[PDB]
Amino acid sequence: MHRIWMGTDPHIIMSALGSFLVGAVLVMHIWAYGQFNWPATLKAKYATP
Amino acid sequence: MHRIWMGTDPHIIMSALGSFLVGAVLVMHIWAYGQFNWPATLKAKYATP
Amino acid sequence: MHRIWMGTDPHIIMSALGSFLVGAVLVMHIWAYGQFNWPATLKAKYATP
Amino acid sequence: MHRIWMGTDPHIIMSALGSFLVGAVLVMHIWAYGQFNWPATLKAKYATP
Amino acid sequence: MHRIWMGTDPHIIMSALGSFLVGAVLVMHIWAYGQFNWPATLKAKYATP
Amino acid sequence: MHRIWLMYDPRRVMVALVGFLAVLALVIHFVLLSSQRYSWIENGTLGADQAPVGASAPAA
Amino acid sequence: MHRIWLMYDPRRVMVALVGFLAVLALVIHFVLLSSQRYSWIENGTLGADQAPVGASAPAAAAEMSPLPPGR
Amino acid sequence: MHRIWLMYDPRRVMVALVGFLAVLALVIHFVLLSSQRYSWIENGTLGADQAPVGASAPAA
Amino acid sequence: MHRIWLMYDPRRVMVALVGFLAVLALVIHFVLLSSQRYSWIENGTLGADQAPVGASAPAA
Amino acid sequence: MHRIWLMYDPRRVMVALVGFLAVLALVIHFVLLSSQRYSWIENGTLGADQAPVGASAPAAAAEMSPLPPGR
Amino acid sequence: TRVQVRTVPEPGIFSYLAGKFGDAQIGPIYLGWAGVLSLIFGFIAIEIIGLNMWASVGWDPVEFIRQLPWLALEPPPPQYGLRVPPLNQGGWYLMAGFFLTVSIILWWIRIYRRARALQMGSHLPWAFASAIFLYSTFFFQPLLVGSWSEMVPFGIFPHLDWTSAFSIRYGNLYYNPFHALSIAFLYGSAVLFAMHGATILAVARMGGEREIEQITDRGTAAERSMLFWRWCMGFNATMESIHRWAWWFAVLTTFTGGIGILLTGTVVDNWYLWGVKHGLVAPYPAQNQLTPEQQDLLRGRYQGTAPDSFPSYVV
Amino acid sequence: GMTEEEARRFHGYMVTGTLGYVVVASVAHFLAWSWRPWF
Amino acid sequence: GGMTEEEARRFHGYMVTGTLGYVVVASVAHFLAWSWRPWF
Amino acid sequence: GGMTEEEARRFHGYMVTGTLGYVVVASVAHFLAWSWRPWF
Amino acid sequence: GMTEEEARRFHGYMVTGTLGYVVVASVAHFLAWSWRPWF
Amino acid sequence: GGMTEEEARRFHGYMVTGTLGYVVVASVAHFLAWSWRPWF
Amino acid sequence: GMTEEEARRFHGYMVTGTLGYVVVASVAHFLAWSWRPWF
Amino acid sequence: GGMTEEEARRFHGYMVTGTLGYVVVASVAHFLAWSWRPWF
Amino acid sequence: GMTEEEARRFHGYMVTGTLGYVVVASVAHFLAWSWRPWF
Amino acid sequence: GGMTEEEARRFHGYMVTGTLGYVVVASVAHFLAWSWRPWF
Amino acid sequence: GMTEEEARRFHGYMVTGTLGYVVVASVAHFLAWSWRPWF
Ligand code: BCL
Ligand code: BCL
Ligand SMILES: CC[C@H]1c2cc3[nH]c4c(c3C)C(=O)[C@H](C(=O)OC)c4c3nc(cc4[nH]c(cc(n2)[C@@H]1C)c(C(C)=O)c4C)[C@@H](C)[C@@H]3CCC(=O)OC/C=C(\C)CCC[C@H](C)CCC[C@H](C)CCCC(C)C
Ligand SMILES: COC(C)(C)C/C=C/C(C)=C/C=C/C(C=O)=C/C=C/C(C)=C/C=C/C=C(C)/C=C/C=C(\C)CC/C=C(C)/C=C/C=C(\C)C(=O)O
Ligand SMILES: COC(C)(C)C/C=C/C(C)=C/C=C/C(C=O)=C/C=C/C(C)=C/C=C/C=C(C)/C=C/C=C(\C)CC/C=C(C)/C=C/C=C(\C)C(=O)O
Ligand SMILES: COC(C)(C)C/C=C/C(C)=C/C=C/C(C=O)=C/C=C/C(C)=C/C=C/C=C(C)/C=C/C=C(\C)CC/C=C(C)/C=C/C=C(\C)C(=O)O
Ligand SMILES: COC(C)(C)C/C=C/C(C)=C/C=C/C(C=O)=C/C=C/C(C)=C/C=C/C=C(C)/C=C/C=C(\C)CC/C=C(C)/C=C/C=C(\C)C(=O)O
Ligand SMILES: COC(C)(C)C/C=C/C(C)=C/C=C/C(C=O)=C/C=C/C(C)=C/C=C/C=C(C)/C=C/C=C(\C)CC/C=C(C)/C=C/C=C(\C)C(=O)O
Ligand SMILES: COC(C)(C)C/C=C/C(C)=C/C=C/C(C=O)=C/C=C/C(C)=C/C=C/C=C(C)/C=C/C=C(\C)CC/C=C(C)/C=C/C=C(\C)C(=O)O
Ligand SMILES: COC(C)(C)C/C=C/C(C)=C/C=C/C(C)=C/C=C/C(C)=C/C=C\C=C(C)\C=C\C=C(C)\C=C\C=C(C)\C=C\CC(C)(C)OC
Ligand SMILES: CCCCCCCCCCCCO[C@@H]1O[C@H](CO)[C@@H](O[C@H]2O[C@H](CO)[C@@H](O)[C@H](O)[C@H]2O)[C@H](O)[C@H]1O
Ligand SMILES: CCCCCCCCCCCCO[C@@H]1O[C@H](CO)[C@@H](O[C@H]2O[C@H](CO)[C@@H](O)[C@H](O)[C@H]2O)[C@H](O)[C@H]1O
Ligand SMILES: CCCCCCCCCCCCO[C@@H]1O[C@H](CO)[C@@H](O[C@H]2O[C@H](CO)[C@@H](O)[C@H](O)[C@H]2O)[C@H](O)[C@H]1O
Ligand SMILES: [Fe+3]
Repeated sequence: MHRIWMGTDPHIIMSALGSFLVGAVLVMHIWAYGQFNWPATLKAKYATP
Repeated sequence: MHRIWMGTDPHIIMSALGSFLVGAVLVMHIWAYGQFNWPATLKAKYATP
Repeated sequence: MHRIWMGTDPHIIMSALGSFLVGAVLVMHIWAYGQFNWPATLKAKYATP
Repeated sequence: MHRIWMGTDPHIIMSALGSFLVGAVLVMHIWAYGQFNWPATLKAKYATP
Repeated sequence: MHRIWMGTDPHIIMSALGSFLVGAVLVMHIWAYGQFNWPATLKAKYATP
Repeated sequence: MHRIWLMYDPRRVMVALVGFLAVLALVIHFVLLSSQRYSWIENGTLGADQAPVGASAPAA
Repeated sequence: MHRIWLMYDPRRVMVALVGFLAVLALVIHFVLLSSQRYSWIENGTLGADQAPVGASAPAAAAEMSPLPPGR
Repeated sequence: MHRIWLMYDPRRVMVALVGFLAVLALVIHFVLLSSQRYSWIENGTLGADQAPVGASAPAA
Repeated sequence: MHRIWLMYDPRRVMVALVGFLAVLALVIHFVLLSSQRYSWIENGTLGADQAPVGASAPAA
Repeated sequence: MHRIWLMYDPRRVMVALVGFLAVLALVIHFVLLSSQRYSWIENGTLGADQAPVGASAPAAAAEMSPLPPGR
Repeated sequence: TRVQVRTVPEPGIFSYLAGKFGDAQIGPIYLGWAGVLSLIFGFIAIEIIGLNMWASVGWDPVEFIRQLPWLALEPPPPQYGLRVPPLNQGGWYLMAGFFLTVSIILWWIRIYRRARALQMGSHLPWAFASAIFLYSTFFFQPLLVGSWSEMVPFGIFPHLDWTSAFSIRYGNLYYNPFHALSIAFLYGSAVLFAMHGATILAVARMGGEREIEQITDRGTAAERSMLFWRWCMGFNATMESIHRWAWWFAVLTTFTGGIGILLTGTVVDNWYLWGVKHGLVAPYPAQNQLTPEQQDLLRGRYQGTAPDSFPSYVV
Repeated sequence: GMTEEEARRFHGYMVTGTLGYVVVASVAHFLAWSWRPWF
Repeated sequence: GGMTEEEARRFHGYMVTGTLGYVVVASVAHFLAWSWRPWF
Repeated sequence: GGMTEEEARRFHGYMVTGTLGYVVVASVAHFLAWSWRPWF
Repeated sequence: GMTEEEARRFHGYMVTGTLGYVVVASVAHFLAWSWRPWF
Repeated sequence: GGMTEEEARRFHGYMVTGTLGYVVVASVAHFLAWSWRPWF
Repeated sequence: GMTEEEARRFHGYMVTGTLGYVVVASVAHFLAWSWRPWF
Repeated sequence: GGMTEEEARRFHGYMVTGTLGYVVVASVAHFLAWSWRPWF
Repeated sequence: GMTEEEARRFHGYMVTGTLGYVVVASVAHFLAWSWRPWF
Repeated sequence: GGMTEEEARRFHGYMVTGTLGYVVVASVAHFLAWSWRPWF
Repeated sequence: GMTEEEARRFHGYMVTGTLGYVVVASVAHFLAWSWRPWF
């Protein structure tokens, strides 16, 4: 299945995969911070009355 | 049946199939989140009163 | 009957057939979702009171 | 009778016939759904109050 | 593993990595200062009444 | 698909593409900036539950 | 049908086609944006039942004498 | 009747045909969109009995 | 990635870039200076808690 | 960095640079001179706590009036 | 027609020469230092106008195109006189007017330097100076009456609103004799270029369009041009001097115009009454007659300030 | 200039495309009529 | 010059496939638009 | 060019088979749908 | 005048730059959505 | 150009057969529809 | 483009990938059904 | 141009190793996340 | 035009100057955000 | 035309070292921050 | 045009003049800040 990489360039693969991973990770964190009420509980722990 | 791929380029086929799957999966999840009331129940569980 | 395919390009045939099937299936599902009251009964099941 | 096809192209004939049938069938269904009370009775069968 | 660097210019790699880290670190500190309420507690400690 | 660059000079294509994208992005930002709901320079801090919404149906 | 590309330059038809599709797409979006029902940037968050609808025939005499708004 | 394509060049006519149909189709859509009866973007969801109708003769 | 400069004359690309960024910077500063919240020459000394916001005051 | 002067004729660059700095300085001085807080010719002698703050309202003055008295 | 020549090496000894006519560089469209500065200053003027117009529709890019000919960058309020106004109330206007004025003067210098470099007479920069003179009276007349509010708003229909209101305020500009003269030269410029263009095209078959040759070495095309007008109307110009008639009629349009503007509001405040004084106004039978009580009843007030309150009338 | 062999082949496509267009437009009109008739 | 017929077949095959792929994503765009706010 | 008779012969076999497979799956779909919410 | 070798090479960057642009636009849209949804 | 007589003989045979199949299916459809909701 | 021997290799992995994807999705649906059944 | 098979075989080995290592780290992260705030 | 190494030298300056300018703008936004946040 | 394999082998070792150093300093930072204001 | 060592010489004055101008501008701003701060 390694034959998929023939004719490609490894820097282009790393640029493509690296871009996707950065995008996917950030979307997942922005989404997760909305659902899990964190860091909102962290902020409330140290807030001033 | 494999003869269908003759004269095609693997990188075209995987780029097309990849674009389809990403689109289909995101459409299905965003539809599903509306119907199943999730993560809306997840958010409610950890929300501040 | 196979003679009907002579002089065609099979990639065009599969493209035209596949594009019809997508369009037909989407129209049928919009229509069916309207008539059968589904997923509307699914959403109502898991909805918050 | 078959002499009528001489000088035609079979793809042209099949595309013309296929077009007419798709037109006729759609018109007939749109009309039929107006006169017969269907899918209206189907929709009312599963509609929620 | 090393040969991913072949054909690249080390000064561009250090420029891209360096500028990424500056942006990431500035974003992280702006965010962290908001959640942890610091330097807000530092300012309040020495503020004139 | 790379043979397409034999049919079109990328010197020409990229200048047209960059010009199109820049103009389109500017149009979209200014359409948003002039709306009620997305006039973010004046109202960006509001929070989604109290940003404006256009009027619901007159039949209400 | 492929012989159409002997009849016309396949390089130039593509530029004509993309130019047409871009203009049509923009025209339809701006027609919708100026409408009331589909002014989606202001009212996109409304549900379909509460989105605006254009005026309707009174379905009646169009004649019944008015009554004042309650003070 | 295909002898008509020995008189007139397909290259010239098919451009003129597409141009004429595109202009005619666009004119009709905008004529309808400007009407009360068929302003379908605002009123397309009204039933046929609910749609506007122009004034009848009073005859009195 | 550097072969972009074989395809375009960098002597022109830099002028275009500098001109684009200069105009873009001017537009953004003008838009902000025309706002109420970021009218910084008149109101820049206000703290963020009392800077303007594009909302109507509650209960008038 | 010095090779910038091999790509661009410094004789051309300096005229554009001087022109850019000239318009920029003049814009900023006219902007400030038209402001309330920094109209230094009229109000430059005011102390910092006496100078206007927050005067951002778009119509601070009457739009419509006769000309000032001629003599 | 439809036998065009095409020249691959450089004409001037399609394509164009890179070279010199002495001090003058040939090839690129000439800017020099004055041209570059003119474009910088003028660009900033155009940007200030457009950004103010676009801000006035709340940055809406659809309304910016839809309403474009009604948009204005508007002069200061009247009660400021010549003082610096608030930035949103004409401060941007005066700034755009300043950079536009500098840009125009730098363009004049650019044209003047180029004429001298090409070893040409100075006729074109002095013609352009006549246009700049009229332009400058839209600064000097507001200055002489003492208020920048009287300046011309930047905007397509707005500057035409000003043009009408200026004639209204000063009691009908048709009776300004320098406006009347300026129109005579404007029409005369159309008369002359119609006559001259038609004349040269009528002898172009005989090489009449080679006007410099016809000036230095009079051909039959020049002779026929002179005889046509002599036989038609009893007098004629020459192939050179028709260009002097042309030059003066164009130049006098804006020169007499500028004098007419400078006189308005400074020397004469109502041109129709000046016309009555000097016998210009044709009499018509009276359309109405006021009684002495109506002469007091129907005098109005001069227009004042707008109401700065929203009165309640609680009664 | 064109041959009759090509003119034959062209006219077949041309007439077939005209028919396909007329078919679609007929379905479009009947849909429009069913939705909101104009007589 | 012009287009050779084997190139024209290759070009046509792409052109038709591209056209139909565009129509397919436009179909999903209308599917989403209709389920958000139908126009009839 | 386009398909020869021999290409078309074996193409037709797969095309027929794929169509029959598609119909088989749809037949099960309707059987389940009828069991779930019958429409006549 | 592109060779097929240069065209292949250029296309790899064009695909990569397009993917990078789409990724950034996707993050930008999800930030915008979570701050102020438009549906 | 175009279809010869011996091609037309062969093509006609399938064309007739397809039409008969279509009419058979449509006949069952109408018999079911009549059984379900008579229209006269 | 792919030759007939290339097409045969590609088909084998494509079938394997498709089947494996459907397998994982079948487990995903069984889990989803056990959690919130939708009919 | 670009990658030969031998380069591809070599590249693939690290690419697999990276992908597995990333999945391993993510698996720990999810186990920690679940034990902190379960989502089903 | 340029030689390939001459383009490679220019690209080094062009990339580094771009990323330098983006770094300065990043701090400008850090200061603006600390003074008056827009969200 | 950039780094040759032996330049890359050298460059990789330093990049690994610098990355480890950065992560180690950050590990001390997070340990100190956790002691000061723990966030779970 | 200009030779490289001749460009090096000119660049040194451009750097020096720019630095001297930025210095005067920095004193001008700090005078203006001490007179009437804008933040
Ligand atoms: C000179 C060749 C390389 C370079 C080589 C190095 C080396 C070597 C080191 C860094 C380090 C850093 N570099 Mg670097 N770096 C370059 C270009 C950049 C650019 C840019 C806009 O192009 C940026 C934003 C950065 C940013 C950064 C930080 C991520 C990091 C911390 C120190 C720092 O910022 O000091 C301020 C620096 C800048 C704003 C960049 C410009 C300054 C000079 C011209 C280049 C870097 C000088 C370096 C920091 C001094 C190291 C001293 C050691 C004792 C040897 N570098 C150039 C292209 N960089 C250090 C690190 O990894 O710390 C964790 C480190 O050891
Ligand atoms: C109700 C309206 C009033 C009226 C009000 C005015 C006013 C007010 C004025 C005129 C003026 C003129 N009118 Mg009058 N006019 C009326 C009726 C008429 C009738 C007619 C048939 O009824 C005619 C033919 C005219 C004719 C004329 C011209 C003879 C004269 C302008 C000369 C010229 O070339 O200007 C055009 C030339 C210029 C404006 C010069 C411009 C040169 C500069 C240097 C160009 C700079 C370009 C710049 C760089 C481009 C970028 C700009 C940015 C986009 C902003 N008027 C009635 C009575 N008329 C003018 C005049 O001279 O009055 C005495 C004048 O000011
Ligand atoms: C004799 C009277 C008539 C007259 C004459 C006249 N006008 C003249 C002349 C003459 C003889 C000129 O020689 C002069 C000219 O140049 O003609 C081509 C001109 C001229 N008459 C003009 C206009 C004009 N004349 C008018 C009228 C009249 N002109 C009278 C009827 C009118 C009217 C009726 O209203 C107008 C609008 C101009 C076309 C021209 C003077 C041009 C000028 O001054 O330009 C100044 C510069 C700008 C406006 C800025 C432009 C900015 C760019 C669009 C920005 C692009 C970006 C830029 C590249 C950025 C900078 C980067 C740098 C590094 C370059
Ligand atoms: C508001 O109310 C108002 C509006 C005012 C009221 C008034 C209305 C009026 C007045 C209406 C008038 C209508 C009208 C009048 O004419 C209408 C006439 C319409 C017509 C004619 C339509 C024709 C359409 C034909 C089409 C689409 C053909 C398509 C062809 C195709 C697809 C073939 C492609 C392939 C080719 C070519 C390959 C060639 C082979 C080659 C080369 C080879 O093999 O070598
Ligand atoms: C609700 O109201 C309204 C809407 C009104 C209600 C009414 C609706 C109506 C009227 C619906 C009618 C629908 C319809 C009518 O026909 C629907 C028709 C559907 C059909 C036909 C489906 C067919 C699907 C076929 C498929 C999936 C085939 C796949 C083939 C494959 C996988 C093999 C590919 C490999 C090959 C070929 C080998 C190449 C070898 C080569 C090259 C070699 O060897 O060289
Ligand atoms: C009112 O409606 C409203 C509100 C307006 C709604 C809107 C509606 C509409 C209609 C929107 C339309 C959107 C649209 C389309 O239609 C949008 C289409 C967008 C597109 C296509 C984006 C594509 C971006 C691609 C980029 C950025 C690529 C960058 C590539 C780079 C950097 C690499 C360059 C090459 C290198 C480095 C190699 C050199 C080597 C060489 C030379 C060598 O090796 O030789
Ligand atoms: C409601 O109000 C209103 C609307 C007014 C009410 C009134 C309605 C009216 C008036 C309706 C009239 C309808 C009508 C009238 O005619 C309807 C007529 C319908 C007809 C004709 C249907 C025919 C269908 C035929 C088909 C499907 C054939 C398929 C062929 C196949 C599968 C064979 C494929 C193989 C081939 C070809 C061989 C290649 C070999 C080759 C090449 C070789 O060997 O070389
Ligand atoms: C919230 O609601 C919604 C969003 C809807 C929820 C749903 C979300 C969904 C659907 C998520 C799906 C995610 C997903 C789907 O696939 C996620 C897929 C993730 C993937 C693929 C991860 C892959 C990671 C791979 C890594 C880290 C590789 C590392 C490689 C390294 C370190 C270097 C390799 C060596 C090199 C380069 C040198 C080689 C030798 C060479 C060159 C030589 O020697 O020559
Ligand atoms: C708050 O909410 C949200 C934001 C959502 C939260 C989430 C945030 C997230 C997801 C963060 C993710 C962060 C991350 C993920 O990877 C972060 C990754 C960080 C990384 C990689 C840091 C790496 C640093 C490496 C350094 C400093 C290396 C320095 C090397 C030096 C000094 C050596 C230079 C000398 C050399 C090379 C020798 C030349 C020899 C030569 C030339 C020769 O020999 O020839
Ligand atoms: C982002 O870029 C955008 C999109 C904004 C660029 C687009 C811009 C657009 C669309 C611009 C459109 C411009 C238009 C349509 C302009 C129309 C202009 C017209 C018709 C103008 C007509 C007449 C104007 C006149 C006569 C103005 C005269 C002004 C004068 C003489 C002012 C002089 C001021 C002086 C000399 C000095 C002022 C400063 C002092 C000395 C008083 O100190 C305060
Ligand atoms: C890309 C490099 C350049 C980055 C430039 C700056 C980008 C700006 C966005 C970065 C993230 C902002 O991060 C967010 O900042 C706000 C600022 O009010 C903090 O907000 C919190 O702290 C601030 C402290 O002044 C209080 O005024 C505020 O009431 C409180 O909610 C959030 O807790 C933090 O999550
Ligand atoms: C962002 C997109 C998301 C939605 C999904 C879009 C799906 C797009 C489908 C693309 C399918 C490509 O599938 C097929 O590719 C091959 C090459 O690989 C093209 O093949 C083409 O070139 C080959 C030579 O290489 C010729 O022999 C052939 O006649 C010609 O058609 C086909 O024309 C196309 O049908
Ligand atoms: C205010 C601080 C933040 C902004 C910093 C702005 C300046 C950039 C900081 C890094 C400076 C060093 O940056 C580095 O300079 C060297 C030359 O010295 C450039 O080097 C470039 O030219 C040299 C020859 O001169 C070539 O051999 C090399 O291949 C090429 O890349 C690098 O491409 C660049 O990365
Ligand atoms: Fe002449």
